Amino acid sequence: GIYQTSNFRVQPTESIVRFPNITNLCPFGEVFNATRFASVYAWNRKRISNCVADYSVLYNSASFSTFKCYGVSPTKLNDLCFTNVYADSFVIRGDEVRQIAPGQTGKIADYNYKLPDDFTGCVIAWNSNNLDSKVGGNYNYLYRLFRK
Amino acid sequence: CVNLTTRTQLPPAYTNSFTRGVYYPDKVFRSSVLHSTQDLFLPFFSNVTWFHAIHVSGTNGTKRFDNPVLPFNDGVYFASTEKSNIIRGWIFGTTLDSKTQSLLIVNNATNVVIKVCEFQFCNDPFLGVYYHKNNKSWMESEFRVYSSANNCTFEYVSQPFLMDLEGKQGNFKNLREFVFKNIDGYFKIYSKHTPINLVRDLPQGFSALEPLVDLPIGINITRFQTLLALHRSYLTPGDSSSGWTAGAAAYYVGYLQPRTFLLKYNENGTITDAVDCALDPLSETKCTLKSFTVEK
Amino acid sequence: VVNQNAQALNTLVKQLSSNFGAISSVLNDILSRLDPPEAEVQIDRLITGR
Amino acid sequence: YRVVVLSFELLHAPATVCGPKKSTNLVKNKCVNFNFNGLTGTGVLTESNKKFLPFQQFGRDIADTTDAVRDPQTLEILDITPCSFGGVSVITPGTNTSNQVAVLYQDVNCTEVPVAIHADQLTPTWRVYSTGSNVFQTRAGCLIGAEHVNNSYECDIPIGAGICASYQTSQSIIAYTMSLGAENS
Amino acid sequence: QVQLVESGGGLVQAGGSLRLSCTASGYDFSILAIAWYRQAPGKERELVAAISRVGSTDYADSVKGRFTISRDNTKNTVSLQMDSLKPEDTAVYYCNAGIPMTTVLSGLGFWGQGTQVTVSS
Amino acid sequence: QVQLVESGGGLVQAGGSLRLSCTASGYDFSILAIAWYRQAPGKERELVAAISRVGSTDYADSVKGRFTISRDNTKNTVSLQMDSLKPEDTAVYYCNAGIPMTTVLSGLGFWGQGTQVTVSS
Repeated sequence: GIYQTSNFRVQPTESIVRFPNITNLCPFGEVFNATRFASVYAWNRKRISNCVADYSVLYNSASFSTFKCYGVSPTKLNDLCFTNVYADSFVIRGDEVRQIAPGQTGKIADYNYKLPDDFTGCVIAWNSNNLDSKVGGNYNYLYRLFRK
Repeated sequence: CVNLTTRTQLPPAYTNSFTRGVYYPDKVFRSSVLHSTQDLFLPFFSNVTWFHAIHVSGTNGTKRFDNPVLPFNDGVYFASTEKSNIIRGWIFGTTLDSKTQSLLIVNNATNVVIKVCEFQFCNDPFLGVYYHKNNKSWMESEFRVYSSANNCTFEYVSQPFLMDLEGKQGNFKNLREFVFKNIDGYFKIYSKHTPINLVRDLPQGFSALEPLVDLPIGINITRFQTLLALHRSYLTPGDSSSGWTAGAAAYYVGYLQPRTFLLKYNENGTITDAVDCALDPLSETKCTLKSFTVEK
Repeated sequence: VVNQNAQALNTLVKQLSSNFGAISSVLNDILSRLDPPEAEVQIDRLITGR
Repeated sequence: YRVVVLSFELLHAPATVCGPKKSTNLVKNKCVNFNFNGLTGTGVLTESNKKFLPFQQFGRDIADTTDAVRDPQTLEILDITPCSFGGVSVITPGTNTSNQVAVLYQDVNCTEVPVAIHADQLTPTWRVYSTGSNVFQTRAGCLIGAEHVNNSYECDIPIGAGICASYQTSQSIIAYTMSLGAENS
Repeated sequence: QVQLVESGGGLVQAGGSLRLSCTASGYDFSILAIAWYRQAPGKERELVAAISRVGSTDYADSVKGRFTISRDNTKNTVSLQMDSLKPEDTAVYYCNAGIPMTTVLSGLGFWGQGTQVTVSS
Repeated sequence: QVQLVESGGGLVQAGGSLRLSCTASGYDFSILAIAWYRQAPGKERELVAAISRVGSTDYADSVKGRFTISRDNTKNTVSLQMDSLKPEDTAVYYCNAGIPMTTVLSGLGFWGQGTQVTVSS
């Protein structure tokens, strides 16, 4: 005779996930690769909302002297949607990069760019000698040192 | 931004909706299917309130400025038989004041302005178009709807409904249907456009309203409005008609209720017929058997 | 006879869309939206219904 | 040195800054777990001739089961079907006669049988019945281990669709079309 | 999206104790700060407690020394314990979520639904 | 018919505080005087406190200056606040309602069910 012994089932090969087009990718490059950078005392602010961000392409390039994120990994923070993201761009001396940190005090932090003790944002810093330096020197920046 | 003058008092007129007011409840495709859906629909052959915008030729005509304050309830169906784009938008909100956010939709023949802001919403808003050729062709300069704008919680822009405009007298050649709903803080706007050759009332044809706009706003809307483009005839070249008039147009408002509708999707996947299971015992029998034809 | 068999099969297949008191009628949705300790009871309700 | 500081704020307003948007390649004619805009399902995506309305994404049948979808990236319609599914039965003559058998996989083309079982079983025997020279595509499914013969005898073991299997001949299992009696005039 | 659900509350006599729980979903709980505010009928909303993502705690002067705050990251829950409750504490308590930018402390963060707490004389 | 339901009480250490509640139903609360009595095992029932319909309050000598009695007419609920308890106060407390003509003070009015109050040394 004939007996129905078991059952068989073809399993999914690997996977597939599909999502719609990329809508107005967040202008991270517009700030990171900005043609003009404001001074530290007048750091330029750009607002980011209603967009989809993508910074893995530049993050993995290893072209940044500092990519320090506080309270979260630089890539882990991607897996979370935010209400607003502000990009603060400026140019400072290399030895002054340490000064852009939460709770730090000094001539630049307390007078030009101050961050709170509780900080979850990211600080990215990279060399800019190829653009802010030339024969004869550059004298187009200012910094604030005295305040009440 | 105060009460308008030359206000004519007339009673509200009603008419029959027929089969108008059917929209695709969801973005799903079905071929040659009869699907029963329980949702906010406009009952077949329902009381739909009538509003006019017309001033008969000469001073003997009646000056009607229909823009009354209306409620929203669980949904609204709007219809417009029109020729000269007199109906230009809508206002939605609960208080219609700066205290809470309110929604504004407007079209100005070049762009669609959709905003969620807490305006003041003067008791008689209008656009006030000018037909004079002072600069050349009609220009929109008397926009008077809100005294001030502040705290724009959200704004949206889309392509204009254009289409175009033409100047003729007789039966209106454009009929536009829209369906506005609010649920779970989610504004939905379906719509449809068709050409007609009837002066008043609705045709007996059947057509479905495809979705157009969705807005994720958690407002607590409770009220409804309408926006007309006031026509200042005093500055019309060739014609010396004085005062402010409104071009001929008619618009109907109906109120959606929770009903079970048997929709019929053809091979194309577009609605071709509908049955309401509250009209007659025949419709109830039809949708209990899930068939548009029932045997003896 | 054909219609009776067809409608029986159709009702059996549509019964898969009934919550039967569970939060959802989709097994994967329950697994994703809930932890094992309560996903087990939700799946038990669905299993009893089906 | 150029310095950029990213500051994130989550207010009562809805979140609008994102960036996790994993989008893989499109695979057709292959059992896979597809996730289309949050619609998750296992099946075989295949190019479809259906014409959805511009605003229509999903697609369902009388049973309210998703049978079609629209890939958001490109305006294409892909229909969905179950991967293979099917039962496995063993056509075997009386063990007193012989131990060789045949395997019938219900309503599945013989191409997918080796994968529709995974072939990762006892090195002989089971793999022997996962393929071979004697593979016959019947309307009732795929039969492996039985030699199809153009002859027609009285039904011995009913397979289906007017096809029955027997053991007669080196005796071996054969599959044929049952003969509905002897011709007479 | 950020989702908070408040639970607990109820009616308690003077001198008793109560507990409120806030369940979180739709985001990463490890990098967030969460606070409790309260509002009474005819009274403005005022802060009750706050806890950052690093376990730092802050209380109101009106409740400092009586209320205790904790957060279980594994369960993605935030618990407030009230001891020596007094009638003035009767109010609706709201769970607020914010990135620790003073955003949670400023009351501009996400909001839930609230839970009633009543303390009799 | 007059109906009184007692609630509250419980076990408390010496020097603690509690509250007893008497819910009234089935009659006009605005024109009735309500009192709290107590009785201990092997002892005779005695008056603890009384409040008339006009807010006048009376207390027993052995408890005067320590207990408090009040009534909410909107909720029709008579509250009895216990402060500075001692082991001698352990007893079952009863709520008695009667017309303010010494009927309630004489213990001849309606009676409820009683609530246990225990004070430990």
